[PDB]
Formats: sequence, C-alpha cells, structure tokens
Amino acid sequence: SGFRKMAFPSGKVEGCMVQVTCGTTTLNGLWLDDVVYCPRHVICTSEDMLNPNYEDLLIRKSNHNFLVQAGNVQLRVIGHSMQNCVLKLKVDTANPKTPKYKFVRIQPGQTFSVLACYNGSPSGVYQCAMRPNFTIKGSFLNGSCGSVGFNIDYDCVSFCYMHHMELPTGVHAGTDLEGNFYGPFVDRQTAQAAGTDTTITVNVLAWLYAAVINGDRWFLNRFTTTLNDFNLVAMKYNYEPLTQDHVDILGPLSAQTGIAVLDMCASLKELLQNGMNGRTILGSALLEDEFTPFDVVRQCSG
Amino acid sequence: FRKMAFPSGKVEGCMVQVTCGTTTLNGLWLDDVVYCPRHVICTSEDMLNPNYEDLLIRKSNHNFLVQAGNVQLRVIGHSMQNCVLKLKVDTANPKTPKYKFVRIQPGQTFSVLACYNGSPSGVYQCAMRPNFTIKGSFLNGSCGSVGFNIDYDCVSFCYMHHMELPTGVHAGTDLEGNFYGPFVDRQTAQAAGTDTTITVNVLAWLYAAVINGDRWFLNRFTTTLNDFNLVAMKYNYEPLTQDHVDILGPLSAQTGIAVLDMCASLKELLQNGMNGRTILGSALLEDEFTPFDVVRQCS
Ligand SMILES: *[C@H](O)[C@H](C[C@@H]1CCNC1=O)NC(=O)[C@H](CC(C)C)NC(=O)OC1CCC(C)(C)CC1
Ligand SMILES: *[C@H](O)[C@H](C[C@@H]1CCNC1=O)NC(=O)[C@H](CC(C)C)NC(=O)OC1CCC(C)(C)CC1
Repeated sequence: SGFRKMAFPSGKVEGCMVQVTCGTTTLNGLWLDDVVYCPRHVICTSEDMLNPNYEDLLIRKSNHNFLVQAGNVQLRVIGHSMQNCVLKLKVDTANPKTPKYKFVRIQPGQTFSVLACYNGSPSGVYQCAMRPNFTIKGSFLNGSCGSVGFNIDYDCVSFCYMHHMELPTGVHAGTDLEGNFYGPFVDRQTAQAAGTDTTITVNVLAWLYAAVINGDRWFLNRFTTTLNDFNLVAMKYNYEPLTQDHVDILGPLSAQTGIAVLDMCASLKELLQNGMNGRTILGSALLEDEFTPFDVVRQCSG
Repeated sequence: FRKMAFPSGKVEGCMVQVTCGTTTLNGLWLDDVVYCPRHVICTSEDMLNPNYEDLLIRKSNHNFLVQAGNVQLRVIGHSMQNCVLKLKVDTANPKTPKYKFVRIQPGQTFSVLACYNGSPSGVYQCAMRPNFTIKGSFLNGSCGSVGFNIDYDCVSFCYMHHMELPTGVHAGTDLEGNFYGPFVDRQTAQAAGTDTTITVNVLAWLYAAVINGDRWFLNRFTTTLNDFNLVAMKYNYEPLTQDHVDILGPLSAQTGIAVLDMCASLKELLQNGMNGRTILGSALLEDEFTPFDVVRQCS
C-alpha cells in the first residue's frame, strides 16, 4: 500500500502512432523519422495466418499496396522491407513529432508502459511487467497489434515492445522494435504454450527494500547467503534465480538502506522457508513482484 | 483486466511551472490563462492561517514566474477563484485541447497526470473516494497536477492537487477551486471522514473477473436489494441504488449473471473472506473500476 502501477506519460508516443492497412487487415504502426514500423502479419489474410509464408507474401507486395494513415491523412510509402517479424515502411514524410528515442530489448522482470491503440488511435496507457516466461499480462483486443511498450528516460523514449498475439492462457506475446520475439513464440495463428511462469525475485527484493524505506522491517534477519545458495533454494519455491545484473540493479536501494543485497536475499529465503506467519509487509501477506528497483525509487524518492 | 489511464498527451501540452518566492508547483495553461493552487503565494510563516485575499492583493504580476519548458510566460493579470489562482498570460497555448471543467461524484474515476516542476512524470487511475480523498501517488512539488477524463477529443478536467493527509491519502479541488471534502488549504494535519468501499465498483470488477473466465466466487443464491444493503452497510460498503443496478445491466446481460446474484456473491465474500484465493490477481476487493471502465476495456 502506498504503491501503485504508474505509467509514463504517453504523449511522446501518441505523436508516433499511425495505422497500417493491407486489404481489410488494419493494425497500428510506429512512425519515427521517415519509417513506420509494424507487425509483418499485416500482410496476411486470415487464411494466411495459419502457416504464413511471409517471404512469399512479401514479394507479391508493392509499396502501393500499403495504406499508412495518421488519422485520416495518408502517408505515401516509398519503400518496404522485413526485419525479423516487423515490417519497415519507408514513407515520404519525416514525423515532426519524432522524440529522441532508442530501441532497447528488455530483460524479464523489467516493466514498461503500454499505449494500447486501435486504428491508430490511443485508448489507454498502463504498466506491464515482462514475465520470466516472456509473456506480458496486457489488455489487448482485436486490432491492438502494433501497440508499443516503452520507458522514458529524461527526454528519450526507449521502445521495447510491439504487440503481436495472444496465447491460450490469455497472456500476450510480442517482439522488440527489431522484430525479435521475446520468448520462443512465432507469429502464426497456431496454439502455443508459454513456459511455466515463475516469481520475479529481483522485484520481490525491490519490494522488501521499499518496505524497509517506509519503516516496515520486521523481516530483516541477522544472516546472509551466497548467491548460488539463494538461487538453489529460490528455484524450489518457483522463484527466478538472480543474475549478476539483478544484483547490480538492486545496488541503489541497497545503498539507500544500507542492507547488502545478499543479506536481503537471506531475509527473503527465511520468508520462503518459514512463511509469513499471518504478518504483513506494506499491508499485505502477498509479496509483490511487478515493481522494479527503478519503480520503487520513483515512488519513494521521486 | 488492467487499471488503465487515459492517454495523457493532450494534458501534457498544458503543464507549466509556476514559482512565487521559494514556492514552486505546477500550473495548467489553457488558452491564455494558467490555473494553479493559490497556496503558491504562501511563505512558511503564512501557511498556518493564510488570509489569501489579503496575501494576494499584495502581489504583483511580476512576482509570478511561469515557465513553459525553456520559455518564460509574462503574467499580465491575476485573479483568485476559491482555492485556484488564475494567471492571465500574454501568450495563448496552441496546444490547448477541447476541454471542460467538471466536478466529479464520489465513486467516479479519473486519470492523474503527476507532474513536478511543470514536467509530467507519471499517469495513473484514481477514484474519488466516498470520503472525498483520493489514494494518489503525490510527492513534494506535485501540487497543480490535474485529474481528468477524455470523451472523444474533449478533456474533462475534474481535479487539481493541493495536499496530503497524515494517513497518506490526498486532497484537492475541482478546477473552480472548490475542495472535494472537508479540507482546507492551510498547513495543518487533517483527517478525513470514515471511508467506505464503492460497492457498485466492486460489483463491476467481479463481473470483469467473470468476463476473464474467473468465477470461483459465484454461488447458487440470491438476495434482495435491501438485505444486501443491510449487510453492505455493516461492512462499511456504500449502499447500492437502483440506478447502480441499472448501470450494471450491460455487464449482467453479457455474463448472464443477475445483478442481485452477483450481490449474493459479494455478500458471501464479505462474510467468508477470500481465504487465500485471489480475484484478477488481487487478494483484496478492488473498488476503483466503474462499470463504464470495465466496459470500455472489454470493447
Ligand atoms: C493483432 O491485433 C492481434 C491481437 C490479438 C487478437 C486478440 N487479442 C490479441 O492480443 N493478433 C493476432 O490476431 C495474432 C495474429 C497472428 C498471425 C500472430 N493471432 C492471435 O493472437 O491468435 C490467438 C491464438 C490463441 C487464441 C485463440 C486463444 C487467441 C488468439
Ligand atoms: C504541493 O506540492 C504539496 C504536495 C504534498 C506534499 C507532500 N505530498 C503531497 O501531496 N502540498 C502541500 O505542501 C500542502 C500545502 C498546504 C498549504 C495546503 N501541505 C501538505 O500537504 O501538508 C501535509 C501535512 C501532513 C503531512 C506532514 C503528512 C504531509 C504534508
């Protein structure tokens, strides 16, 4: 309590959303400088989506087959190519609202804001976490493909996700802005299973640090652990093992509280092995795993 | 089913920084007027009992520094409306959206664009609590951040931020400067009335969970409206009105679950708890989705 999922302001990304139509298939695209990025399955008929031959489908296409619109204003396409599972449509106008940006590929556990779009028009913005099985729990309906996920650092938009599909379990899958899927998924209208999901350990630790920052520290014990010993125990409770990068991104919170990362790991290990015992942390018996160390600092320190 | 804020770009283009003395907060720049909390004019030794009319008449236009990014805006006049200051500037904001000022009802939801030094930092969904607080995320310098809804291309501004309470919740005004609730823009520790849970919103969220294939909490029973309300009031839930039942019609139809049947489900949850189980990931009954919110996100 005192914490909520907070998205980044969406305006810089709103200014880049367009619609891309092939035939009657419409989805969203991202217009940066003179290129529009979108999922390559825009070129598919519904009957092609079963087992599309994207390469053969693309050679039958010409620039004049792609309808790109910002609102009702057509953007003329002057070139096209495919990079992994994304289509890059060169257009004759550089987007005057292009922010400073980069394309980043995120790691599981990292959070990002999603600007859910339909027909090139934004509907809503919300925060998502990349699960360890490389799915996200989005709120995506038909026509949402091409909606993007992003973080904003200073003036710079880091695009990290483009939406492509839904799985039998109702979670969602997609690519980075270079078209490489997160996880083992493919853009075919076939049934695909996500791996068993696990709890995001690094984010649980961030949450415990947040509890400590707010004076809730009953769970701190007098012991420590090695990273390997912690990782082996953690996996028995369906928690992700920590990476070295996880240890490093906890550094600022460790410094803020003076609690070594591996000491917090020992406290978490005791919570896993011994349970909560009816106690709460930040007002809950459940450990939250969708706040990153960066999210915690934003809401504790501003 | 996620807590979804409105896209914030139309509001971002209106946020500016307002400084007076050593106080800095945010303003909302629409056409040639900047709206901001009037306590920007207060010093430390003013905040305990500020006679705002007396403090404001002693101010000159040049005492207000307004910055939109790298550009200073020249203040050419000012007036006060309740707890909001209106600074006339010599430049019109070309990014002014179509907009209106509305006062929202308790139980209604809105998006908050949290800003610091006139720079937008985050966006999230809040409800106006029955006790007229909001459970926000606001730090030092967030005052003048606004709350809003969007209908078509029209931004309806309903909230401007002024203060935090010792319990950690928040209070503020509409854009006419009238507080929601019994709060006052003086530097005192203020308590709210007893909060209650927004029952119509809990019911909407239970329907949402069903829509998403989750129905462990349903049961074979029903209840009358009044018997439900007796139990609701016992657990500090708001009463359900017939208008609320009507409003839930579309969700009832979509799911084939009569409103009063869902009320009997909620009654069971209030009396039996959730006993470890969770709904839509939550171990608590969520009451900051309205029926409209649930529908807008299943469409
Ligand atoms: C693109 O807008 C769309 C969004 C999907 C559709 C509904 N919810 C979403 O997130 N993506 C697709 O239609 C996608 C196209 C293929 C070629 C990648 N296919 C898809 O997501 O099919 C899913 C298969 C499993 C079930 C039937 C459970 C849901 C649809
Ligand atoms: C304006 O930016 C600021 C925002 C507050 C500060 C901390 N979190 C917020 O939301 N509002 C004020 O400083 C406000 C000014 C008066 C004149 C209305 N005062 C205020 O909020 O005081 C609170 C009293 C209780 C405690 C100390 C718990 C928090 C500050």
